[PDB]
Amino acid sequence: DVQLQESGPGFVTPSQSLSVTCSVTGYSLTASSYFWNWIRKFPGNKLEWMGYIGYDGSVYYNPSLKSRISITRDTSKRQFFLQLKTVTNDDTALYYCARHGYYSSRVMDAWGQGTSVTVSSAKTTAPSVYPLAPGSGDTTNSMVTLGCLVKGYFPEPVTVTWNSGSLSSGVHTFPAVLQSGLYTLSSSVTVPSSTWPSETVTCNVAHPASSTKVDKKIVPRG
Amino acid sequence: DVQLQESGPGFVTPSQSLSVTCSVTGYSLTASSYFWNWIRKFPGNKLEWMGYIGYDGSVYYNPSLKSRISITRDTSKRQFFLQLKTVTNDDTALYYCARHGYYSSRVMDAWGQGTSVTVSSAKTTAPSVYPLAPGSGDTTNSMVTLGCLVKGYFPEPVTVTWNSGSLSSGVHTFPAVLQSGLYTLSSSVTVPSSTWPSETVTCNVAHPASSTKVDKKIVPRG
Amino acid sequence: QAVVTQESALTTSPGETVTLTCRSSTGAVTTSNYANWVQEKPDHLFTGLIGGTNNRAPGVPARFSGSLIGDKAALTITGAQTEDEAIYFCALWYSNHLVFGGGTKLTVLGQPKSSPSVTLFPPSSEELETNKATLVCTITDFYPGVVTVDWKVDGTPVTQGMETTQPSKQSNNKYMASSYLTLTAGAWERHNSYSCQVTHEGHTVEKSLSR
Amino acid sequence: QAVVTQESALTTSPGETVTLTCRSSTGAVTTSNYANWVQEKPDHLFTGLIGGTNNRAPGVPARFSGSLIGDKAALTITGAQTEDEAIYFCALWYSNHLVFGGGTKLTVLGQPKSSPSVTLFPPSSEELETNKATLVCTITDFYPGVVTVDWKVDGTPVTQGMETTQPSKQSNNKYMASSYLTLTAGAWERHNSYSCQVTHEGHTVEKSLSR
Amino acid sequence: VQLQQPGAELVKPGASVKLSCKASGYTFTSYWMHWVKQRPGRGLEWIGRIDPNGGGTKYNEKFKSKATLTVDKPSSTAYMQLSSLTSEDSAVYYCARMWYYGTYYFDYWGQGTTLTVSSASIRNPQLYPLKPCKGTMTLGCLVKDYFPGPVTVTWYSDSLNMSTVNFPALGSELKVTTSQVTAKNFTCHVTHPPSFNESRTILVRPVNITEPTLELLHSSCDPNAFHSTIQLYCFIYGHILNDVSVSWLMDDREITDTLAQTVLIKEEGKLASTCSKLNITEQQWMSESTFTCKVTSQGVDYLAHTRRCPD
Amino acid sequence: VQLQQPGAELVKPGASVKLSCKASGYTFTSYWMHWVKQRPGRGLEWIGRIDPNGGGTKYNEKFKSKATLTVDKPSSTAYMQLSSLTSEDSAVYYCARMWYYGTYYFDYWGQGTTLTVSSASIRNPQLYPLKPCKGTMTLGCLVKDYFPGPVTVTWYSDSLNMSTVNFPALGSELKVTTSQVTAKNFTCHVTHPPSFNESRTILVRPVNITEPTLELLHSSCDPNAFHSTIQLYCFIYGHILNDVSVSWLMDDREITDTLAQTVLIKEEGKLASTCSKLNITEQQWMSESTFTCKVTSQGVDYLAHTRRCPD
Amino acid sequence: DVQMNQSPSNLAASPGETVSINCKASKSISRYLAWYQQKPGKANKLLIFSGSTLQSGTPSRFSGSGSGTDFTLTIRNLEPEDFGLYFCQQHNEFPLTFGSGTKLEIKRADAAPTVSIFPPSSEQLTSGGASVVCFLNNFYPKDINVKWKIDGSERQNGVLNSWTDQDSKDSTYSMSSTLTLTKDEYERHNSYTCEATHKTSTSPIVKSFNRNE
Amino acid sequence: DVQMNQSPSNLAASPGETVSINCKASKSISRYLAWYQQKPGKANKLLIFSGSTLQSGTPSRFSGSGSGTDFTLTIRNLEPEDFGLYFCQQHNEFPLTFGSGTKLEIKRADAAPTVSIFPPSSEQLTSGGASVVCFLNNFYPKDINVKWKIDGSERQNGVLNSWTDQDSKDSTYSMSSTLTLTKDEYERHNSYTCEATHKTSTSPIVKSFNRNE
Ligand SMILES: *[C@@H]1O[C@H](CO)[C@@H](O[C@@H]2O[C@H](CO)[C@@H](O)[C@H](O)[C@H]2NC(C)=O)[C@H](O)[C@H]1NC(C)=O
Ligand SMILES: *[C@@H]1O[C@H](CO)[C@@H](O[C@@H]2O[C@H](CO)[C@@H](O)[C@H](O)[C@H]2NC(C)=O)[C@H](O)[C@H]1NC(C)=O
Ligand SMILES: CCCCCCCCO[C@@H]1O[C@H](CO)[C@@H](O)[C@H](O)[C@H]1O
Ligand SMILES: CCCCCCCCO[C@@H]1O[C@H](CO)[C@@H](O)[C@H](O)[C@H]1O
Repeated sequence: DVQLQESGPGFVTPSQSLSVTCSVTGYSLTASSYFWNWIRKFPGNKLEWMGYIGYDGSVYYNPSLKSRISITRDTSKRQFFLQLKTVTNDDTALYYCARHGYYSSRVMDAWGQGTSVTVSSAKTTAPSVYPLAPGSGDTTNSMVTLGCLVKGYFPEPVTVTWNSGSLSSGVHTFPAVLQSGLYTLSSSVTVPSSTWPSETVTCNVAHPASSTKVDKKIVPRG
Repeated sequence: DVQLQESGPGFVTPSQSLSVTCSVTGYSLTASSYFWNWIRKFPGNKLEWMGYIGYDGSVYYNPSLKSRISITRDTSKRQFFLQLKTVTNDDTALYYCARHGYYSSRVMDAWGQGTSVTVSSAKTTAPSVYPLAPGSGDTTNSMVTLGCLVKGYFPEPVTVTWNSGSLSSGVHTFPAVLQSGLYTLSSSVTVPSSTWPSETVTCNVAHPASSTKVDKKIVPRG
Repeated sequence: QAVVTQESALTTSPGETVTLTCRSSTGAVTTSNYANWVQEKPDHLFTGLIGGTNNRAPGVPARFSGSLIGDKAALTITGAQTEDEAIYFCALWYSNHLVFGGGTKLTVLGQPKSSPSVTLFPPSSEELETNKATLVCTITDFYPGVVTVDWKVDGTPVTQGMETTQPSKQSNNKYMASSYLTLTAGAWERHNSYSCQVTHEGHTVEKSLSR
Repeated sequence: QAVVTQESALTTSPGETVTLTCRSSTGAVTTSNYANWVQEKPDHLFTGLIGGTNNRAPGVPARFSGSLIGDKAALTITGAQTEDEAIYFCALWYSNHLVFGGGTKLTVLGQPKSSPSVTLFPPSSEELETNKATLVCTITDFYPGVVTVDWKVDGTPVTQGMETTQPSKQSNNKYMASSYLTLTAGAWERHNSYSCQVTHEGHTVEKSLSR
Repeated sequence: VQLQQPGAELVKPGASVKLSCKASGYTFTSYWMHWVKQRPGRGLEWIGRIDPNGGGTKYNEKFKSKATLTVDKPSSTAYMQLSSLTSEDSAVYYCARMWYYGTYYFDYWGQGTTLTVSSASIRNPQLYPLKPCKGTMTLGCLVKDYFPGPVTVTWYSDSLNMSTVNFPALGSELKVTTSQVTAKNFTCHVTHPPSFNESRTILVRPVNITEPTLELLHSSCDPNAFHSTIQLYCFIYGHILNDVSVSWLMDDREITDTLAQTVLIKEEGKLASTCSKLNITEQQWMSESTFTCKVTSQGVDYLAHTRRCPD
Repeated sequence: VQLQQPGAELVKPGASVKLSCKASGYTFTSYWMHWVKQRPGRGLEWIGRIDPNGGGTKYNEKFKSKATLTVDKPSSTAYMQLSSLTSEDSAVYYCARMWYYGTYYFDYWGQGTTLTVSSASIRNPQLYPLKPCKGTMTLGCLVKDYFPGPVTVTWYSDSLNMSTVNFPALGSELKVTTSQVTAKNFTCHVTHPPSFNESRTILVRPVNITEPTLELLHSSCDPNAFHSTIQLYCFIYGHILNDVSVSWLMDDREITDTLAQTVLIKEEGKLASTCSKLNITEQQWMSESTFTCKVTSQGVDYLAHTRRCPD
Repeated sequence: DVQMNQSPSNLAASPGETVSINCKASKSISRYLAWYQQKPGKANKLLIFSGSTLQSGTPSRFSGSGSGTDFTLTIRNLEPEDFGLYFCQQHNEFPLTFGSGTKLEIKRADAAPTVSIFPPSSEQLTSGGASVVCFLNNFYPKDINVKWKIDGSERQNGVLNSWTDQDSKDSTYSMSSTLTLTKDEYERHNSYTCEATHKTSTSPIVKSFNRNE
Repeated sequence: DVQMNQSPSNLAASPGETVSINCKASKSISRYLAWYQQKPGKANKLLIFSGSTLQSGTPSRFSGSGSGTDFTLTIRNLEPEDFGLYFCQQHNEFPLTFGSGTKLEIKRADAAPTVSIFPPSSEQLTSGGASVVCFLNNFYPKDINVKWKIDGSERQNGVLNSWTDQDSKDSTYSMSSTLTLTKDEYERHNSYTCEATHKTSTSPIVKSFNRNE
């Protein structure tokens, strides 16, 4: 058995250096005939094999990335590292480390989960949290969908709960959309329209990159 | 240094088996990467590579000779043997053994002298020896060429001397010509025409295949 | 009484020169004060640097020099190293006693940013034999020395028993800290996934365990 | 006196049966003669085969049998082997003495022709210290047992000291012989190349030396 | 040179404490011994100076009614006794060397003794070993509940390149120590005044795997021979003496028809080196099919792949 | 069973000779001992029969005035003494066993003693060692001039599979013996009656060469790697411990730019095994150039040639 | 480089059915083509390599065929675990290249979306901006269209859409749509409407609000 | 098989001159062609292999060139030891094949043959046959022609010729010619003549005998 785990910076400024680590468990980086690769997926689901370092220390890179990338290793830590110099927005991708060499014909026999890297000329931003309440009156004992708009934050991720997890069911959290240099996300919870006027319906939004934790109570409009 | 020496039967009857031995001196028949070949030259100076046995015991034959030839070896005697089955007159040749494998690209680095093999449906025959004397009178103190005709013998060779080797100089022994199944040869010695009438001029003809030794004195004609 | 005053904090770049001064309330510092300069580094390590007004102690690099400038004593570091980042104390002798200053915090710039190394320890079997539990999240070797810690077990812990220490400077001029999540043994047996997140300069290093 | 008579020579092929007889001048051979059959092979090796008139000796193969046929004693070999080629002697007892026959030469056919193995030895240093020399040409393992020997040093030796032995049968039923060339020590130092030729069935095996 | 001071002391209000400072590695009677007080978050205060050669004691006027200096030549130890102790005296007390002859300068200091003056109750430490939890050697000890304030930690090991980190405490009085290891056993030792509440806890998780080296060689065509036998040689160097298992594959499918010859080359104590030979045909090698020797040892699959050089 | 008789005896005319026949491997007093005469080119003549158990002697009427039979039980030896000896008595005399109880038959015979009766002078043998003369081990001895007639030869060796051939004599009284050997020393011993004219001559030509085994292996492309380092391994097994010299060639031209690594693998007493490693480029191997490791040991050139498999 | 073209990009099926994915190669890759599978929240897993060779753990219901420039992965008797992402990789030569990938989603009964429109909050209008939100929760199939209307006029600028993955419990989809205006522009109008066109209704599901309190 | 065509079959030269021998190949043999040399009474000796590579013992005056299907051996500054037989062997593939060979003879001054005719002996005529012999000793160049004439009529049947190798001492040639008749045919005629045509004389050298005693 072998386990590969990626570890990255999350986000990087253009023209800077990108560095990603792959920690390996179960096997040695010098065990005979194994090769350790860096591969990456672009947002349009295109995979690009970047390169590899071998059990013997040899390296080989995709010619389209030559002079930019460097793959190194620490065998006592059982880690191997990808460095990509002068990153641009076209380097934004999900980076995997893989292992091939169990089979004979250049086939990845182990994969890591992958780490996301956004190359953006943007800084850490805490989100603005707005309430989402209906613009009309509710019929008695109906169902009401309330929500929270988590707007203008960077980077990913953000964690949204409802009443500190008490409202577990009926929750929809949508994938964030990146506009300008900021993310916008919407969360919703469906509760009885009789629960809302007598009890508290609050969304808890946590953005750890800015150490932000905010509570937004959904108050009916007038 | 390596020495290769051939040893054959001299002559063989058609439809019989031909067997030739090559004795090797200086090197082992199992020394690493050496190959021992049989090659043969036909009367018209055409050479034909017959085959080889290797240091490892492997053999390979000319496809034109396959199913007929067999190459074997005795490594304690340091000899290797060629056997050719069902010989015909087209198998009459001068058989060499050779060694290649010192250089890398299939080149004979050692040769033996070669042994002659005549495939002929003929038996051992002692020669008839006739004198060769002029058909006219000689001028006094001139030079006279006398000779001996050694006709109708098989097989080769035959040894012709003059006065038991006393007449060494002025001797011409011509290569035998094979007509029907018999050889014909002529020998000549040039002596002062004053020596012939007062001394003995005799040719000694020796054919060891028939254990024949004859003396023919050249007597003037009348 | 007589008091001694130094600058609160100074900042120098590697290779530059820096001067730290030491003023007396009596008026002017002289050679009779025996202006001493001592260096303090993490883990309560004090090292005497200079005595007299310029008498360098054995084992002290030559880049440290002492002098009297104006009415103050002065310690000059010519060609500062990153190892020189420390707290520098002045000491003046008055008749029958010695008076220290407040100390100057000398920071050396140019040091690169360093992301924290994080280790997450689950509770031992001996603690689980009690009715409580303590997950331990140690953090080392981060620079600058400001860091925040969050925990994740049930999605978004709000209070629980999340506690952290203040950043403390290591001997390599990096910083260390530790975080703790105290829960009950029943709560430990109830939940399975546990994670410690450590945010530094906007980047998060995360460790996790289960069972 | 009483004499015993056998055939001069008989010839059999391997696998066949052959009968050798033994006649007495007294008239008829009986059981009182104790007709003995003995076998002689090369190197003067005698082996008793049969006693009485049919009493096979221990160690003798069963294919040898004895009997009385007509007025003669008889030894029958049923399924002859190539090892049976030998001289067979009969022996009859008369009152106070035993009388042998002349013996029968039994030849076994089917034996393949064998070319001679030839070895040429130069004279030793000890013989060259004298005023003579002897080159030795040994010949073994040839069949049939007729061979001729020539020498070659000066082209065609006529007399010199060429001498040969008569072919002698070996225990393997092949033949052996030896040839000698006696010359003088001065003649040895004068000439360089020496060769012995051995002609058998029209084929010549040749050995040579120098120095 | 080393100035050994106790880690921490504890007294009740109004009592007296005797702090020590043991000398080592220098002439005891050639240096002045100063005592300096530091309260947390504050600067330094000089208390007294003592001359070990004679009886030359000199005190700051502020500490004359509280401090007494003593020197012990046979023990090579300086002493400072504090009387009339209050919470105003809870602080770290350092001893320091000063050179007298020629120039006046400081050099060596002690680590300081943390004196706490309190009448509060005492809570002794709880030592819990921190389980590394597989996925990395990182050991540690958690000192949970303890009190008057101070806690000290040391580590034992069966040698090795070992680093240790002692972390600051919580306001709720919790402490953690950790140890990173570069195959032995480990334990931690904690002291908590008053007296010597020396507790200790052990832990270990060992490993043992030997990684062999694979060399997959190939016998190619002899240019002097018409036919050559193509043979693959799987050399396994430095494996465990009694644990190695070799199988062969062609195009990643296991070979079961052809038999391989696996023999021992060499033995070196508890290690060994072997070679597995496998014959293949010239057609199979020319077909540019792949060939693998899969070596299994201690549950680990090492492999070697080969193929004729294409193009 | 063995009936030992002397090889040959010599007497003068009119004298008397005592021939013997020593028993071995059987009950001496349970068999009859016959004496049979054979002259060269003639048949057999029976002389006498003696019963070793008693004194039962019986003679042919023709030999009664010449022959006397004797039996020696303590020596287990039969004897026949011949008197009134002439040239008519020169012959080979055999002793033979005959079984008496039950059936009457012969079985074991002796080798026979050659008795020569002559007044001629004696010529003792001249032993010359026959030099094999290089080109083949074949040793031999030439017994040149000797005379009354008989000569016997035996051989000594330091064991080994050895065959010997004793050749017939010339009419001029010359003899030759030869020995074929399958690394020791050899000598021949000749006896020539009258008495024991035992002469001896020695000879030897030793050899000593060890032939190592060459394996030229090749590291091919790993199909999982884009670039592979092509390396040639010249294994030399079983060479002389302190005599081996390895050089490398490409297309039969010696390589001097690239350095090879030649190391010792194993030592086994006076033998050893080494390996020479040489790196070549992928282009050089793909170019189908030949590569050779030439190993020189004890003046012998062993070689190994390799090349990528063509087509 | 070898360019791999994978087709189709999306497949919908029920457990027990048979599906097939195809990969074309811009140049001959012999037999060296591999198929990998990724389940939601799991790492990529190699299924087949060298065109038809399965890993030991790959179920027999997965098979591969083809050569040269045409390769096909067939999945028979679909189990619920088989729904996810599949992609091909040529392993004939370096650099190793991949295909676009195919999403195999599980089928379910058609479900109409729950549509809900939300006006901008006072907190956001304080800063000068406004965001009108429209939710379409728990619908199938994924095909759905949204039209923003302000006073009856269609609006296409300032719109962002976000779809969820197929739900792991009820196999439905959810979609959010945010229309961003300035406060000045938002306060120029009265009626705000989002229309949701889906297979489950001939007429679009309409949700509206009036800016008037 | 590869067929090697060697040219020319005969060369004549003096020491110090330069000669060249050529071998064509029926198919490309790359550079693998070897040249071997044989001296009278000596074993074959490898001179050059792989087209241009010399053995360590091959003198520098021997060189080789060519490739594909055309190869040439050049010998400069001929030494007396260089005269003999030369032949080429392709060593590109099995079976190894050879060329016809080239004889390099040494030149000398033109020499007229000593011509001598011999009638049949009484010993041979006793058996019923007859052999008339004609010798041509010590001539150069080798080119020579013999015509048998019986009573002036040319005779071509029953003639056998035998030439010697180039003499190792005087570089000349000798030739024997035997005409075989029956006794009945031999005794039908009177004048027997052999004419020898050689470069050294415009008219042929004529030797005759009369059958009459
Ligand atoms: C591989 O094949 C070779 C033959 O090419 C084998 O070597 C032969 O082994 C036999 C005994 O089985 C010997 O009699 C031969 O002399 C050997 N050949 C040579 C040239 O020495 C070898 O054993 C085979 N090995 C494997 C693992 O299959
Ligand atoms: C042949 O080349 C290899 C490299 O392909 C050499 O091995 C390297 O040797 C150096 C030391 O000189 C090491 O630092 C490398 O780690 C080695 N490479 C690997 C992959 O281990 C080898 O020494 C060369 N051998 C010869 C005889 O030239
Ligand atoms: C038990 C066997 C473990 C072998 C570990 C070898 C790790 C390093 O191995 C080699 O060391 C060289 C040092 O110069 C590096 O240059 C090479 O890249 C590396 O392959
Ligand atoms: C010192 C090393 C000498 C090695 C001599 C090996 C001679 C025989 O070697 C092998 O023996 C086999 C026997 O079955 C034969 O079949 C093989 O043809 C032969 O190569």
